[PDB]
Amino acid sequence: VYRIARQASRMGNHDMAKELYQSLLTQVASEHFYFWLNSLKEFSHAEQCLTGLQEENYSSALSCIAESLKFYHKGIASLTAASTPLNPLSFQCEFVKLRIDLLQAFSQLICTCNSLKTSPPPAIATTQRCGRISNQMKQSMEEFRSLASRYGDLYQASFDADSATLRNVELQQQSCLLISHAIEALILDPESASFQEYGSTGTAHADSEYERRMMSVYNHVLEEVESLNRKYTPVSYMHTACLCNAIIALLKVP
Amino acid sequence: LQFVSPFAFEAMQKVDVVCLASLSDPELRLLLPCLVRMALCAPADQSQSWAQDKKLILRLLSGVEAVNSIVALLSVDFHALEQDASKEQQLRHKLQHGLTLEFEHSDSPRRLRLVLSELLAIMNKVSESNGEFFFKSSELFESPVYLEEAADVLCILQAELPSLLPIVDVAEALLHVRNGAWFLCLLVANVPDSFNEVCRGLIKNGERQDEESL
Amino acid sequence: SMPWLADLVQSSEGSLDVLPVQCLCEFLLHDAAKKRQRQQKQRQLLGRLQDLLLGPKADEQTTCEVLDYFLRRLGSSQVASRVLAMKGLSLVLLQGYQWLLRDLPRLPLFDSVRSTTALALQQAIHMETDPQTISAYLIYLSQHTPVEEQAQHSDLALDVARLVVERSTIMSHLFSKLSPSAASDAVLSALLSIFSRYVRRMRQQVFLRWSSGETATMHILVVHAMVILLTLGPPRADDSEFQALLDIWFPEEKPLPTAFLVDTSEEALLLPDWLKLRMIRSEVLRLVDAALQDLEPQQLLLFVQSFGIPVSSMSKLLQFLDQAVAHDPQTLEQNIMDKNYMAHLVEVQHERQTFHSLLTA
Repeated sequence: VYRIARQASRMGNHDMAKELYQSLLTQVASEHFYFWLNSLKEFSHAEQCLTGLQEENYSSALSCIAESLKFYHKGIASLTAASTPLNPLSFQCEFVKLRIDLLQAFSQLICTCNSLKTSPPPAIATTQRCGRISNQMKQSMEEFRSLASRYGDLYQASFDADSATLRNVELQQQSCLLISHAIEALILDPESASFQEYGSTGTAHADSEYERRMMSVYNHVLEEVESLNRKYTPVSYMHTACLCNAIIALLKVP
Repeated sequence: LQFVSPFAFEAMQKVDVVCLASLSDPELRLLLPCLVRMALCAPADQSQSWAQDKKLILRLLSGVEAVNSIVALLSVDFHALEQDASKEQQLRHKLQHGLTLEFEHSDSPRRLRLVLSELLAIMNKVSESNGEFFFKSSELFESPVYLEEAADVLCILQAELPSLLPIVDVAEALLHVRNGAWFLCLLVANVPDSFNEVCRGLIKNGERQDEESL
Repeated sequence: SMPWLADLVQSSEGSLDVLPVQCLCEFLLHDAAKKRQRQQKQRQLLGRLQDLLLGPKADEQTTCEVLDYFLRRLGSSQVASRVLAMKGLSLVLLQGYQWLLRDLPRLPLFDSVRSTTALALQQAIHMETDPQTISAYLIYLSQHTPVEEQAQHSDLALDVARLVVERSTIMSHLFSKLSPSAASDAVLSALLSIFSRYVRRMRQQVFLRWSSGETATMHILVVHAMVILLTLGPPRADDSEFQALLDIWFPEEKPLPTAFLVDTSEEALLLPDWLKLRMIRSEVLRLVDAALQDLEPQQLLLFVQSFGIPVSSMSKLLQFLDQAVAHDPQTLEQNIMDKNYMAHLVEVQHERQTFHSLLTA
């Protein structure tokens, strides 16, 4: 049942992972193995919460993101308790921590997209960036670029993983670059983009189904970015809707 | 001292009108100034959905006459206020009536002037103290009868002046003043994108080891 | 005068009493092994003051000096000074304010010092910030104002008028519609009784003339205060006085008492735009019907743009705006600066016509 549970966690069926992790949690005869299984249970719970999404619905996005963060934080507390001097679990804690940081970057981004509907156009003083939303999405640049750098640092510091784990880390880093480019092409200086994705967007190796769905999401978001390039006002609401749909598309693929 | 309900702060997070509609009167009055800036301002959003969403926002805005009062708060020329605040800023770097008495017997612009001046005083006293949790007995914040329009005008200057009132600085500054955790509650309630970076700021610029300090 | 007193009294152990009585009350207000001796001396001083006010040795001079000192310490701008004067007056003599209502009238020399206390509390009404303290002060004034003096009663009426007008936040808190208290109802009834007895005295600056022929040289702020008290509605305890004032100043099918200027002899507007807006805000139908007459289209747009108004008031304002459209449409159209905004505003007034038809065109 432990092998079945970890196979389900590998593929993406996190509900059966939840149930078998419950079964393991009642079981087992040591401290840190118990904490490890509790952490895996909490991760499966947050990932089922992430599977419970609906397209073009930002309310459910905020709700399910908050549930995913709280279950991941119970899980990362369990992982920190599970760490041992003999087996210093370092990949797991960093991967979970950067996953938490990615979902909070997504949460700040989605509520920042909500801020245009929750604040003025700027102020009575402003009448080429006007409003607090420009500073907020500049902070989004800082957070997402730092997060991509931290994904790169996790990639470089492992050296002991296989091709699939490294490629998954590359998928997460490419998601961070995707959101960063999508924002800095829509709102923050459209003028010097001038690219329209002059590289290949097809004929991939596709070594896993998760890779293929990640690449399809990446290509769709880049298509939306190319189409919505320099037609509309710099703030816009098609821009915020594009970010919202991008975040939903990233969080749909589990 | 009544703190805003968590459901109201979610409804501000959720940016939906149907949960704002099913909300009690003092909660609406406490959440007001953001909502009236959402109502009487140029449309930041141009969507056809935000049309009837804004229509329903202004639909529930009636009641509480003090709305009109803070409409006066959004009725002044603000450029003179920001030049005056900047001139006071370089002045600091180089009143016959009491605080409550001047606070009541006044119109909007000099109320704005006094509140921005004392925010400048609390901010540069933070810059002067450098670590020690200093005590200031600013009367208009102790002021148990006059608190809600003070939170209103704090929200107004917070949503007017983006650069001259930075978020984390004003947040810690009103942490140092008297009983204004509810002031910070209002300041993070009115602008929904404030809670996580105010959490960041309060985590850095404080004590490290001993929570038993003042 | 707090900190130098604090570091002078505490540094002078041998002079805790001092022969003048004013210094005795000063040290009592400062006080409000060593701590036990200080408490015993404070108790002895309290007993001496109680003998000097309620005992057989109570003369007029010492009582007047003590209470005048307490009242002049109440007048200090700092709230802590008024708190200390509160503590001293409560220790020597609305459960927390029962000394002013019950213990103070039991004094043997109550008349002259009661008039002095009434004048001092009228001066404190200029400055007090606590609503319940102002409520107790108004109750004591309504129960113990010297009615015989015309100048003192007119000063009382003017002070209550200034309290209502310039400190409307205090009465707004005291007339919170969420929690209507019985003490607030009693305070409203007391203020209505004060205005009613002022009017009963006078009827038996602006020149006001009634439809019955009576004349007045009053202050317009008193009129503002009493018409705001009229908008507060009938009190739950008493109803005859409120209906009497409503019938006198807003009589049924009769013209209103007109206003006039004392100095330059001109007609003055008794109901300004903000006052008429608050009349429309009121739930009394007679006040709204009185405010309906003589409304400009610009004033109509100003009144409609406001919020917090009852539903039937928007309805009748909508038919009055339709009547204004039917009278002069071109001037009202020229007063329109954004057709979409007022068209939408009228659409809001609908579900809470001719004017909307003009706006859509």
